[PDB]
Amino acid sequence: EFGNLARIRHVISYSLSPFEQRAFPSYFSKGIPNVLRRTRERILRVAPPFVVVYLIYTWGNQEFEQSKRKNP
Amino acid sequence: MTNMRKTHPLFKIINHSFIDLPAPSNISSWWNFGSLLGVCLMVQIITGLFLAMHYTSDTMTAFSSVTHICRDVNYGWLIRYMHANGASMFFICLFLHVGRGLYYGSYTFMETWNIGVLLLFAVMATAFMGYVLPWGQMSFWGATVITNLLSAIPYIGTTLVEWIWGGFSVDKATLTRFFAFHFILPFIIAALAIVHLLFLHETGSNNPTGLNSDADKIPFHPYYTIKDILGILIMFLILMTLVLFFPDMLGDPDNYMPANPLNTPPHIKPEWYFLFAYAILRSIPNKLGGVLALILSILILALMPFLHTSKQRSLMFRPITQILYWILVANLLILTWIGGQPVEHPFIIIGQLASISYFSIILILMPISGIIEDKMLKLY
Amino acid sequence: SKWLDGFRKWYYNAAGFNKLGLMRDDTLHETEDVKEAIRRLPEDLYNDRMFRIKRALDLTMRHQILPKDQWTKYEEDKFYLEPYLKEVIRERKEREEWAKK
Amino acid sequence: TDLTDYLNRHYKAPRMVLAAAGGVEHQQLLDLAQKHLSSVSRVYEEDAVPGLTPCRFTGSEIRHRDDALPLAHVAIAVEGPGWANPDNVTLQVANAIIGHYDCTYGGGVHLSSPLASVAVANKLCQSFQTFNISYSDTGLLGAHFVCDAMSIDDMVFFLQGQWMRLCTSATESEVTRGKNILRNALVSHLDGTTPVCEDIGRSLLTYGRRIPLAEWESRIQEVDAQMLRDICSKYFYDQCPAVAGYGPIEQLPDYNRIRSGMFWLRF
Amino acid sequence: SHTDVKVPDFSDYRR
Ligand SMILES: CCCCCCCCCCCCCCCCCC(=O)OC[C@H](COP(=O)(O)OCCN)OC(=O)CCCCCCCCCCCCCCCCC
Ligand code: HEM
Ligand code: HEM
Repeated sequence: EFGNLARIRHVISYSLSPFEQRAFPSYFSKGIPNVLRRTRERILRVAPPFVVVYLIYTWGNQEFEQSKRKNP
Repeated sequence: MTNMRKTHPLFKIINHSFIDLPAPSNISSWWNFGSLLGVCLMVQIITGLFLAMHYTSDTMTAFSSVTHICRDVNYGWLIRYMHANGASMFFICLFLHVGRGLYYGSYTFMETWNIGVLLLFAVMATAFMGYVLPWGQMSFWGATVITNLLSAIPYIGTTLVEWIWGGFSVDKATLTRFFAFHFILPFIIAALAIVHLLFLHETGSNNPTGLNSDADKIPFHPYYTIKDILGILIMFLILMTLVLFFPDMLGDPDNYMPANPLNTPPHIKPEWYFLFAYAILRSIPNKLGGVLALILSILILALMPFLHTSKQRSLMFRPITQILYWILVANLLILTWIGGQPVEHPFIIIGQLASISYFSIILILMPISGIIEDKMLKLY
Repeated sequence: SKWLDGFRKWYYNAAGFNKLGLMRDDTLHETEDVKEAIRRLPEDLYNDRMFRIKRALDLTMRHQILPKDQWTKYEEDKFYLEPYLKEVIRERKEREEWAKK
Repeated sequence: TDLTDYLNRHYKAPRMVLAAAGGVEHQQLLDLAQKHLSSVSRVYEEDAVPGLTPCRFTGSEIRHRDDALPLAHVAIAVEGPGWANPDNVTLQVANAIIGHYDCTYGGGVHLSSPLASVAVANKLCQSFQTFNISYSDTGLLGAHFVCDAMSIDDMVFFLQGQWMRLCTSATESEVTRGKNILRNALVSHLDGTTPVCEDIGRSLLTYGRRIPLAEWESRIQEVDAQMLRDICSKYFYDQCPAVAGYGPIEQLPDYNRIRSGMFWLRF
Repeated sequence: SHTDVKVPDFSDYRR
């Protein structure tokens, strides 16, 4: 329902045609810092549970391979 | 002169649902998994049609029929492996869809989430019964163990055991009931999916920021149309990469033997997307307790909209609940790994700790974390 | 205390809605009480709020944030929706109290 | 000082036309212009020649959303040829095919223009008007309409269809009607002393000479439907328009829908 | 004033 969704006053939007602009304007040289910024802002909340459960997995397999070992 | 697209009795439905539908501009790729789920369901039914219209599945020689499909039917291996790995990719996309809804505060739609929970029950049932159908060794043992689980309840367990099974081991007609409503129930899945679409079209989509997106909305065509086509091509790449290079990676060798009730299996498990659920049956030492534990896990998934004690919808501005959420996601990964491994030391106590951590995170830890987050924001 | 205030400011900076230029009251989930809190706002606060939401959606669409000079610092994040929301909550509470008896 | 040196370097005799229309004796005004206007200091004081840099048309879209306005104005324009190109004369006939419409027009429903007929038949616009502005080596050719919000998208579609009709379905009848309308426009406008003097000044500033109206008739008569439709295919088909909007313009579409609608898929 | 506005420089995106 375009036309009766919201009420916005005094805003200006500028846009270009896709045929008068580049499809990949400075792709790598402006995309690598943003990807590194997002990774630095999110890896401290995503990664440490995965590191702890990798430690849990390795400890479990180490105990399973250490289960009997011809016990004296 | 009139516009054909807005006055046609059949095309106003398709453009109001597909073309000029206003969608949020800042939608990421995660919502595209939902669209992938739809087309994944479609190709399943297509392969399912190819698994019935040429084929003769038997109550006694089902496995012989399946190997005659793989060897003596042209492209039968291809459609069989697309059916199996499409079930696997369907559960991958369904898990990512559910996690999207769980993370971005999309559970505030009540009836949409409830019929999603119904759809999840239906796809669990179809996947399990489709795994029952080809009549392998460990497929038979899994069907026997879980029908012994469900036979305990009076007048609805025992009566349906004698209804879906002519005899407990084998007689002249056993698997045709499994085949019958594994055949019909994905069409109920498709009907509940179009009800899912109807309710979402009633309420509108949701942005990842969780705010009112009515300031910036764009037509669905041609932005999200080409985004969905790109996602479908990437999904089909991965799907027949799993089909056509590594067909027995997500699968298992233990069901590639004929069924023999005299021969016990050394290691028994369900498929991978059932595995963590199987771990819950290894958690509580009660069969009825395990059944109610499965129902309670999907019921607290349905009950998650009542636990939203925060005044912020999405979790982009909620770091404590984000940390709790990723702890929960890794806890389900640990639960899948535990459900894979057999019942010994200390996998029993890892199963106990993982199950109580899962229930504590979903039940009590997330609303208290939201209360702490709201208290630290000078809100109350 | 002072250390609680420091961890509060650190948590505000780590919440991440100051990177998109959003204020604190813009991020409230639009329930019914919040909807008639917005409906009772004056025109200038409402227009600034709609521009802030649209700018946040525009920045989220390109996966970008504002420069650090343009971020919302702690002192200018005033509480403009707080009296409207609290009186809406109070009148809803007294309506519920009247309907209870 | 800025006004002073702007007036010094911009008010020069070789870039000045003294035009007169009406009951005027040419020799008397030439004598009086030699008496009065022969002090200009036309010499370049700083030797700074102001040259005409060729401007570039960029397909873009500006929209000013403000929902308290009662009606929305939208203008869509593609690049025009310029003053020196005769093809705009043909494009003038194209505007005479599309025409204009207001809510106060007395024609009602039976107007010859199909866009005006579908605007009054479906209650689309307050008004629309087709314009062709020309500048040195450039210009803007397009339309401007004021309407309520809930029609805007639909009306845009109708307008685009009419343009594509000028690419393909141009017949002899509407071309002849546009020729007659353009003839009446270019003779009826040059009535009275003021518009004739305006035409003289703008003709000696743009074309460098006053084109006689018989030459305008000869240029108008040379067009038919084939050359009108190939010039319309040259200037409208698969082009990037410029879109401006002001008012309740939420239903005004993006650049992608307009750009897709400026070419048919059937050919 | 509507004459006070102008389009920003799109030089980093334009060809
Ligand atoms: C410090 C920089 C390091 C890198 C150097 C280079 C610099 C990179 C750029 C850094 C920029 C600054 C940081 C930006 C990220 C945002 C802030 C952040 O993440 O802070 C760390 C966070 C603090 O917590 P926060 O949510 O912010 O709130 C504090 C309130 N007390 O704390 C955390 O996120 C820690 C969470 C730890 C969770 C551990 C969970 C372990 C247990 C999981 C078990 C799961 C399975 C259970 C199984 C049971 C059965 C065995
Ligand atoms: C209504 C359409 C469907 C029909 C007719 C159908 C029919 C069949 C048949 C005949 C089999 C046995 C052949 C084989 O095992 O390769 C089978 C297996 C299977 N089906 Fe379906 N099916 C349908 C839809 C689905 C859906 C939607 C799912 C996903 C939930 C699914 C999951 C499975 C699984 C996991 C197997 C076992 C594959 C294996 O042997 O590893 N089926 N199905
Ligand atoms: C049975 C398989 C399913 C299919 C085919 C399916 C299909 C879809 C589709 C096509 C959409 C719209 C695309 C989008 O915007 O994400 C969608 C959205 C949604 N689905 Fe599903 N869905 C399925 C399962 C579920 C389940 C199990 C849930 C509940 C956890 C769920 C909850 C939602 C929600 C909340 C949205 C709205 C997204 C938002 O605006 O935030 N879906 N689904």
